[PDB]
Amino acid sequence: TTALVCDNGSGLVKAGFAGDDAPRAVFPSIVGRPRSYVGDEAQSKRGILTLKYPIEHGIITNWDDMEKIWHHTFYNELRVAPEEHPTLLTEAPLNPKANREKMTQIMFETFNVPAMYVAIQAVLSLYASGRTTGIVLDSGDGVTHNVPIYEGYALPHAIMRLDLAGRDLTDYLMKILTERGYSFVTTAEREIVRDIKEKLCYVALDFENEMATAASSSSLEKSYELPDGQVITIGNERFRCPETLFQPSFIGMESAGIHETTYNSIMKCDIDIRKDLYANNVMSGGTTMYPGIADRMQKEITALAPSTMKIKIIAPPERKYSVWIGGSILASLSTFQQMWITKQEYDEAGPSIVHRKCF
Amino acid sequence: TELEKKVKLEASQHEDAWKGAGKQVGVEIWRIQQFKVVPVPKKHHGSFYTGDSYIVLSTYHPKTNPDKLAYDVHFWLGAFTTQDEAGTAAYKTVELDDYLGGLPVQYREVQGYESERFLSLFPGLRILDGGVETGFHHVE
Ligand SMILES: Nc1ncnc2c1ncn2[C@@H]1O[C@H](COP(=O)(O)OP(=O)(O)OP(=O)(O)O)[C@@H](O)[C@H]1O
Ligand SMILES: [Ca+2]
Ligand SMILES: [Ca+2]
Ligand SMILES: [Ca+2]
Ligand code: NA
Repeated sequence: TTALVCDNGSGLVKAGFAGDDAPRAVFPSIVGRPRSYVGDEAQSKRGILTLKYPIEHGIITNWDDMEKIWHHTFYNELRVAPEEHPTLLTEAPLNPKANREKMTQIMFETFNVPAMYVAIQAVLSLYASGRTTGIVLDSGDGVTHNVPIYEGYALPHAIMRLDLAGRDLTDYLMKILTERGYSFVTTAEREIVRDIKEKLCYVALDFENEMATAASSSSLEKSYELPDGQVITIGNERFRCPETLFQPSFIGMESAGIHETTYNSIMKCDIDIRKDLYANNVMSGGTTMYPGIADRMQKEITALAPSTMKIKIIAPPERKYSVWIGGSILASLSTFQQMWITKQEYDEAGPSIVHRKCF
Repeated sequence: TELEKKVKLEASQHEDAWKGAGKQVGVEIWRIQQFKVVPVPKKHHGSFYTGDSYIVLSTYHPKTNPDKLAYDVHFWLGAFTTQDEAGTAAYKTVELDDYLGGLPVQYREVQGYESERFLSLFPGLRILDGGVETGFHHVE
């Protein structure tokens, strides 16, 4: 009886089996309707469908389309019978209770799963890193969070949410790429920009120094071949795009950068545990994959903390899947599955049983 | 939280490895072996495989009362341990903490950077080559 691990994000579905070291299915969390198709085949039929994102900033908002996402995950991708597999799902921090209950109801009434659990994404990431105490910076395609955790228990009053993440950086890179004369307009061209972002961008250690270096020399420039053969050249756009994470004003957002939200989150925890959090900043999610982002975060947190504070940014190489991997590890443990809601328990208690089982 | 404490405490009762743990002053040692908490034989206590992860429960008398039991629960991560092993050691350290009413203080120990509290448990601390193979299925 293999357990399923499904990690639903605003941009990407990560799904697979507990005990695997990576998700077997990773596909866009996109649904297309004829003027249903999910993921890549929806994008191949772009000319005749309308595409939508059922998850917004880490929150499910289109349940009919989400139901299509899960059905695609079980039947088209993993090709499993959901009634034969206990299923672990993930939810954003501070997910409202009504969303949890309707996730539960759909899993048991539509998919008839024998057992189900919904876990905190940032907690899975921390366990995936081999830690019980730390502060997770989770930045994906839709949302960015800070979640401090102590001896296995998240501290909800210190959680921070920042509605700035990978999709905003893709759009911003698309905008600033027009300066050199390039024009990425179609969604096919937008996906190329997301690829340019994931391959040539980096976070500058000193942003103003690097701006002066890009104007002085061409040594920071990189070339990139488009699918049609065209070779473009990119310069300070490489680090200007992820700079938005530290300077949200770059896209007109009046918001603290990810270094200040990290510090702000720590300062909301009891004094006696802050030193453990400073030394255990764990990055997770695809938008923390920019080269240089850890050393930059180390520099910014150092400037905000007392000078003697030992600070450490942990950046696991596979942090694009750390949430999922943490789920795969925990779902491999019989005592963790012992807490899962069984179908029998749901049949007598209803969707309200998540508040009593899933923490 | 009281309901969360009850649910987690109940789950901790389903781990045979915790039965009898923390009963008297001393050091008890388990190794993660393909997601399972396996007790380390006494004759091997103090020897740790570089490729593996462990849980070490130190039971001691606190300074505040020589007739009481206090707990330091360390988990030790070998320099070549795999992610499944370290993550299981982390989660099971919280579980043992729950099993003992939250009293234990958790310590994360990595090979070569162990705390002095941990080092003081052995007169005696030998790192061995090798380790039990991962519990992960590698996705090609
Ligand atoms: N190497 C990389 N450099 C920059 N960005 C990357 C890289 N790899 C992935 N990303 C970005 O990470 C985002 C998706 O990551 P992830 O799967 O963690 O997010 P999600 O869970 O779908 O969204 P969210 O967590 O915001 O709900 C996308 O914006 C993607 O472009
Ligand atoms: Ca996510
Ligand atoms: Ca091992
Ligand atoms: Ca404790
Ligand atoms: Na895919």
